[PDB]
Amino acid sequence: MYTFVVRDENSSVYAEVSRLLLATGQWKRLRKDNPRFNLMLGERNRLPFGRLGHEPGLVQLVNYYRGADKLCRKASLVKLIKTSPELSESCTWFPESYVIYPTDEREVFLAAYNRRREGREGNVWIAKSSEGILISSEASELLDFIDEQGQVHVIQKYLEKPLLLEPGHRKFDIRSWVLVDHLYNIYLYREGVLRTSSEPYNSANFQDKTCHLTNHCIQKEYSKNYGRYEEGNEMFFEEFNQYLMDALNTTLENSILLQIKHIIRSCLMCIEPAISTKHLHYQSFQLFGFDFMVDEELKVWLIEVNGAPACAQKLYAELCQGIVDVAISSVFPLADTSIFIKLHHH
Amino acid sequence: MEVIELNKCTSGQSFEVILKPPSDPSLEEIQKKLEAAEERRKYQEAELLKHLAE
Amino acid sequence: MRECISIHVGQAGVQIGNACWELYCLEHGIQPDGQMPSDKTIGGGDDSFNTFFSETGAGKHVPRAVFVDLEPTVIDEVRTGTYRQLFHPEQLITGKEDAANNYARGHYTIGKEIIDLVLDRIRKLADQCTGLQGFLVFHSFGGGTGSGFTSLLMERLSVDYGKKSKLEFSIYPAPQVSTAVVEPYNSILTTHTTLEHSDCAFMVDNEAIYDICRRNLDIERPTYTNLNRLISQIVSSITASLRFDGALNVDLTEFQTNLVPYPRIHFPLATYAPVISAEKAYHEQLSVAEITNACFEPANQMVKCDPRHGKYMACCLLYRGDVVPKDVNAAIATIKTKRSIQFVDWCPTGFKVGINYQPPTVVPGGDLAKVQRAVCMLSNTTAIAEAWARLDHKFDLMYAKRAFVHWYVGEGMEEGEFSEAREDMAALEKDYEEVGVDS
Amino acid sequence: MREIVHIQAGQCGNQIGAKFWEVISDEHGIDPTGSYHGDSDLQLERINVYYNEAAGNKYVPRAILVDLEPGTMDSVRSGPFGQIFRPDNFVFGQSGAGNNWAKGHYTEGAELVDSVLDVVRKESESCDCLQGFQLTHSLGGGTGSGMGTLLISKIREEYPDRIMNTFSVVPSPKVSDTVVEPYNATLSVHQLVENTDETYCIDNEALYDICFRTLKLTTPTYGDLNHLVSATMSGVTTCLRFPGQLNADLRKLAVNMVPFPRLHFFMPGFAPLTSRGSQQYRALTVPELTQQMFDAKNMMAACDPRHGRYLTVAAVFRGRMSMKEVDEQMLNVQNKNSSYFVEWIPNNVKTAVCDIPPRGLKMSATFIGNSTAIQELFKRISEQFTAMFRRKAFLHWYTGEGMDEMEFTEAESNMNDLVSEYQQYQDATAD
Ligand SMILES: CC(=O)O[C@H](C[C@H](C(C)C)[NH+](C)C(=O)[C@@H](NC(=O)[C@H]1CCCCN1C)C(C)C)C1NC(C(=O)N[C@@H](Cc2ccccc2)C[C@H](C)C(=O)O)=C(CCOCc2ccccc2)S1
Ligand SMILES: Nc1nc2c(ncn2[C@@H]2O[C@H](COP(=O)(O)OP(=O)(O)OP(=O)(O)O)[C@@H](O)[C@H]2O)c(=O)[nH]1
Ligand SMILES: Nc1ncnc2c1ncn2[C@@H]1O[C@H](COP(=O)(O)OP(=O)(O)CP(=O)(O)O)[C@@H](O)[C@H]1O
Ligand SMILES: Nc1nc2c(ncn2[C@@H]2O[C@H](COP(=O)(O)OP(=O)(O)O)[C@@H](O)[C@H]2O)c(=O)[nH]1
Ligand SMILES: [Ca+2]
Ligand SMILES: [Mg+2]
Ligand SMILES: [Mg+2]
Repeated sequence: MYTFVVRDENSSVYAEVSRLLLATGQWKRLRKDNPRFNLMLGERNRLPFGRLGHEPGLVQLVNYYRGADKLCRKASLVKLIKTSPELSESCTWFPESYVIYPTDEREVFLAAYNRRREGREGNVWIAKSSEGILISSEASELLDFIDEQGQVHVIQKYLEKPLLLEPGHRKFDIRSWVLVDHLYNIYLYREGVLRTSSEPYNSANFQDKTCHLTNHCIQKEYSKNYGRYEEGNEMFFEEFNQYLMDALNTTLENSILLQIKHIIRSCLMCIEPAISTKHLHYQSFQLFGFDFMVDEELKVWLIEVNGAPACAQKLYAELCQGIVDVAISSVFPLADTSIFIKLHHH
Repeated sequence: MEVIELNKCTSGQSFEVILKPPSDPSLEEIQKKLEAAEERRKYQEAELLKHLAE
Repeated sequence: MRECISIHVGQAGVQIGNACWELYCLEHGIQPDGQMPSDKTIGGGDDSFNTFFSETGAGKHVPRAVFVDLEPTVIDEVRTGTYRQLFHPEQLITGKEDAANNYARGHYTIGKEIIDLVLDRIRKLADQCTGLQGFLVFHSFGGGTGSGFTSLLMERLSVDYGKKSKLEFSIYPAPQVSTAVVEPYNSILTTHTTLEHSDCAFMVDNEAIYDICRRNLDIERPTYTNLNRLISQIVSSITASLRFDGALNVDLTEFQTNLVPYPRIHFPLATYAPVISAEKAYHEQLSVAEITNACFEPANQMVKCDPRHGKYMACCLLYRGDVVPKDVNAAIATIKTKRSIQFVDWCPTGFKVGINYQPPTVVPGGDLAKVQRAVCMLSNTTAIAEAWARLDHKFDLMYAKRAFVHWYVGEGMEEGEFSEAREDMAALEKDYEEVGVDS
Repeated sequence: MREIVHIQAGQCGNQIGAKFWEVISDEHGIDPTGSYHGDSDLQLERINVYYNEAAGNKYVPRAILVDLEPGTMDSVRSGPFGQIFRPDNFVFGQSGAGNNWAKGHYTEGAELVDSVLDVVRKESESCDCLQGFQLTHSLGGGTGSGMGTLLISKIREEYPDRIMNTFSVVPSPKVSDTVVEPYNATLSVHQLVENTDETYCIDNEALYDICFRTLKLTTPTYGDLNHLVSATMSGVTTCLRFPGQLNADLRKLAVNMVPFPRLHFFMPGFAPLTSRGSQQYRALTVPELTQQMFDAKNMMAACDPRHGRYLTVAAVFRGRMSMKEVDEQMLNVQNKNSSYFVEWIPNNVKTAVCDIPPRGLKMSATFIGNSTAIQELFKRISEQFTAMFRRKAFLHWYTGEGMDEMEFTEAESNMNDLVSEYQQYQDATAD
C-alpha cells in the first residue's frame, strides 16, 4: 500500500484527489506531520521542500514544483518575461507591464506612457495586487492609488480592443489547466472555460468594473445579468468552437489554441532548468491555471499563471482522475483515451 | 571571460576566472560553567542518597 | 612552511583519521614504518608535506596528529593497525568509559577528566612547530564524545591559541548508519557551542556518502570502511593545497578568506566527481567539461540540497590530474549558460581554480577506480541551510515532549542550554535566508 | 572492558538465570568446566563482559546466586553448568519467604542481604570498568520479589552511577494459583519504577499462551516457559556479548530505549518461537523474521502492540543473511505501520545484525519495544490488586511482618500513575 499526507485542507482540487486515491483502496492517508509518506499534497505557502526526499526506502513525490512562484507571482512574471533571454522582447504575447513599488522601474513606466500621449494611442493601463484592481487613462491616478495600497503592484497595458462575444458584446478570459509531471512532460487538459462578463463592454467608463473584470467572484456579486447567456458565466470549448465557426468562420484550435499551446510551452520550458526534479532526491508535479485574453484580431495574450488553481464544477471529476492517472500513478503504479494533450518539447 | 592571477609551478597551476562583478568566553567563564554543572550533579546525587537513607 | 595539527575526536573522527593518514602516506610515498625514500633531507626540512608530517633523526615521518576517544576499542586498532609504527604512543589518548551518545557526558562529566591531558599532548606537538598555522578537527555531530568533547576542546583551543585558525570535518548524522535516537540534540548542542570557535566547517552527510557508495560504487549495504575510503578522498582533495606545492589555499587563513565572507555562515558545500567502481572493467574516462558539470548535480554533493534554490557567496574548484586552464575556462563558460548559478549581489560571480597534476591516489584493494582527472568543488551556498532545517525540525519534535532530556539534565546540563542552542540555530537559519532569498 | 555483574534471586530468578548461563556459555564455546572449546574468536572478543578469567584460561560467570531457600541452589549445583559457578558466590538462607514480599524485603531477606552485598563488592572491586548489574527474579514470589527489589535499592546506594538492568517475570493466574501474587507484583513494580534503568517484562501469561496456542503444548512445564525466556535473554543481550555498533553497553541501550525516566518497561519479542528439543529444519526468510518478531503472538509480554504506540524499538537479527534485505524489511514494517510509531521521536527503530546465530536456529530475530501497550500488563496486575486490597484481603500476612496499609496505597497509586503516564504519551501528537 502507498501513503500520502494532506497539508492544504482548502485546496478543492486535491480534496477530490485525496477522495479518489483512498477510494482505489491501494492508498492510505497519514496524519499531516507523519514523515513516512510517498505523496505530499502540501500547504500553499512555506512548504518544507528542504525536508522532502530524506526518508530511506520511500520514493517521495509532492504536488508543487519548488521555484514555480517565479511564474505565478505577478511582479515575478513581469521580471521573468523581461530578464529571460528565452522569452526576451521576442515575446509578443504578454501585455506591456512594469513592476511599481509604493530596484524599481517606476521611472521607465512614465517614459513609455508619455510616448503614447503624444502618439494619441490608447493610454489606459491596469494596476493589479500580487476588487483591489484600478483601471484609469490618467497615470497620476494609478501611482497615487498604489502608494495608498502599500503593497507592490504591476502597471500592465489594458487590452483596450478585446474580442467580444455576440449576442451580448461581452469581454472574457480563458482558463487552461496544465499538468507538469515528474519527467517535466507538459500536459494541457483538452477542456478549458470562458469566464465571461454578463454586461456589454463599455469603452467610455472604466469605473464600472463588472464589464471590464471577468472574475467569477465579481460577476456573481456585482453582475446584473448573471447566468443569462451561459450557466455560472462559464462557456466551454464545444460551444466556443461552434461560435467561432458560425460567426468568424474559424476553429478554436486554429484561431487560439496554437497560441495558448506556444505560451504554456514558452513559460514552462524557460524555468525548467530552475525547478526541474529530474536528478533530485524527491520528485515534483504541479497543476497550473493559465489565464488568457483574446483581442479583436484573434491574437491570444497571457494575463497571469495561477500556482494553486481551482477547477470548474463540471470538470473536477475528469481532471482530478487525470492528475491521479498521469502525475501520481506514473510514480506509484497500481495492481492490474487521454484527457490531456502532451505539448511536445526537447 | 576574465582570467586573473595565474600562478604556475611544477605540481600544477592556479588562477581565478570572473564571469561578472558585484552590484569569546575566558578560561574562568568556562570553569564557572563546568563546575556549576558538577555542583548540579553532586546535589542530584546527595538528594538521592538522602532519599535512599530515608 | 606553516604546520597544521590534525585532531580526531570520537569513533567517527578516529576511523576517518586512519583513512586520511593511510591515503596521505600513499600520496607522499611514506611507508607504513614512516620511512620516505624520496625525502633527501633526513631529520627535518620545510617541504610542503612537512606541514602535516614531522621528521625524526632516524628518518621517520610522524603525523602532526592527536587521536582522542573516551573508549579504548577504536584507538586500540590504530595502536595495533598497519600504521602502528607511524605514531608515538603519546599521540593516541583514551579513557575507559565513553559518553554514551550524550553531549552532556562528552562536554561535562567525562570530558572534564581528560581535557587537561589532551591539551597537554596537543601542546607537545605545538612546541615542535616553527610557525603553527592552526588545527583540523575531525568528529561526529551524533556521538557523545564527537559532539560533547569537541565543543569543549574547541572552546579551550580558542583560549590557548587565540590567533590560530580552526577547521572542522563534521559527520552530519543519517539514520541508515546512526546508532542513537538523540543525535539531533547532540548535533544542535555542539553546532551552537562550536559556532564562535570554528573558522570554516566541512559538513559530510552520512546519507549523501551512503547513497553515492550504493549508486556509484554498486555497494549493496555500505560499511563505515566504504564511507571512510570515500570521505578520505574528499578530505585529501581539500588538504592537498596545504601538503603540495601550489598558490590557492596554501594556508588555513586562505580557506576563510576564499569561502567565508560572513563568520557564522562558514559551512561550505563539497561536491566530488567522478566516483567510479573499481569492479567496472571498462569505464569511459570523463572529460574536464563532464566532471566540472557533475559538481552542480545534487547526487555528487557531500550534503543533499538544491543550490538552485539559494545563492553563492564563493565558489572554489580543486582539480587533480590531466587538467589545463583552457579546458576549465571552456567547461565553466558552457556551464554558465546551461546551469542556474546565482551569486549574492555583493560577491563577484567568480571561480577560484587550483590544479594538481598528480591524479587522485586510491588505496589498493579499495572500491574507487583510478581516474585520469577528478575535481572537488567547495561552494559556500545558502542551500546547505536545508541540512540545519531538517536537523532543527527533528530537535523540535522531541524537545516539544522533552523526550530523552532527563539523560542530559542528569549529567548536570539545564533545559536552558537546549532552548539557548535552538534559538542560535533559529538565528543561523534566518541568517542563511537573509543572505539567500529575495521573497 | 565493560563488566556486567549478574544476580539471580529466588526459585524463578535462579532457574531462568541458570538457563541463561547454559545458553550463552554454549554460544561463547565454554563447557561446564569453564574451558573454551570454540572455533570463532568473536566468541572471546567480548567474553569479559559476563565472565571472569582465572588460572589456566578458565572462564567463571560473574554471577551471584541468592535465595532464602536451599532447595533451588542444590538443583543449580546438580545441573549441567552447576560446577562452572564460583562456590563462594552461592549465598542462601535456610527459611524461605513463603511467597511474602514483606518477608523478602524487610524481615527474612534483611538478614541475608549484607552477605550478598559482600559478594557484589568482591566482584565489583575486580572490574576494570563496571557498566552495571542485571537481576533475574519473579515479582509474584517472596525472595526474588521482595529481597531482589531490596538488593536493587542497596546496590544503587553503593553504585548510584551504574546501570540497573532486570529480567522481571510478571505473574499470571494461568501459571500460579498463589492468591497474594498481585500484592507482591504491585509492591515490586513500585520499586522497579524508581530504582531500575531497564526492565524486560517477561509475562507468564504470554509464555503460557505461546506454549499452549502457538507451540501446541496442551500441558506446558516451567521448562517449556523458560525455553522462551532463555532464547529471549540470549537475544536481548546479543549486542552486549559480541562486537557491534548499536546498543553495545547497558547505558547506550537506556539512552536509545528510555525517553522518560519512569517509562523503562520493555516488551521482549522472539522469532522463530520453538518447542524445547524440537528441531527447526526450514530456516526463516528475512521477511518472515521481520513480520513474526513484530506480531502480537511473538511477544513475551501479554500486550497487543496495535492497542498502543512504540516510543522506541531495538531489532536484533542473528545468523548469515543479506544486510540489504533486513534494512528493506525493517523500513517496510515502519513505512506500513507508521500509525504505531510516535511521530515526535524521529528514527526511533534501531537494527543490529550479528553473524553468529543461537543454538538450533540458522536465523533468528529478537525484538525490544518500549510500547505504551505495556499499560495492559500493569492494568491487569492493578485490577487483580484492587480486587483484594478493596476488602483488605490477605493483608495480615504483610502487617504481621511490620508493614502498613499506606505502603500498599502508595504502591497502587505509583502503578496507576505509571499507566496514565504511558496513556499520556500514547495520545500525544506532533502538535
Ligand atoms: C506438567 C507440570 O507439572 O507442569 C508444571 C507447570 C505448570 C504451569 C502451568 C506452567 N503447572 C504448575 C501445572 O500444570 C499445575 N497446574 C496448575 O497450577 C493449575 C491448576 C488448575 C488451576 C490453574 N493452575 C494454573 C499442575 C497441578 C502441576 C511444572 N513444571 C515443572 C517443571 O518445569 N519441571 C522441570 C524442572 C523445573 C522446575 C521448576 C522450575 C524450573 C525447572 C523438569 C523438566 C526439566 C521439565 O521442564 O519438564 C514443575 C516442577 C517439577 O518438575 C518435575 C516434573 C514433574 C511432573 C511433570 C513434569 C516435571 S511443576
Ligand atoms: N562516516 C562515518 N560516520 C561514522 C563513523 N563512526 C560513527 N559514525 C557516525 O557518527 C555517529 C556516532 O558517533 P561516534 O563517533 O560513533 O561516537 P563517539 O564520538 O565515539 O562518542 P560516544 O561513543 O557517544 O562517547 C553516528 O551518526 C554514526 O553514523 C565512521 O567511521 N564513519
Ligand atoms: N492587461 C489586461 N487587459 C485587459 N483586462 C485585463 C488585463 N489584465 C487583467 N484583466 C482582467 O482582469 C481580470 C482579473 O485579472 P487577474 O487575473 O490579474 O486578477 P486575479 O488574480 O484576482 C484572478 P486569478 O487569480 O484567477 O487570475 C481578468 O478577468 C481580466 O479580464
Ligand atoms: N516462567 C517461570 N516462572 C516461574 C518459575 N518459577 C516460579 N515462577 C513464577 O514466579 C512466581 C513465584 O515466584 P518464586 O520464584 O517461586 O518465588 P521465590 O522463589 O520466593 O522468589 C509464580 O508466579 C510462579 O509461577 C520459572 O522457573 N519460570
Ligand atoms: Ca624533509
Ligand atoms: Mg564512542
Ligand atoms: Mg519457592
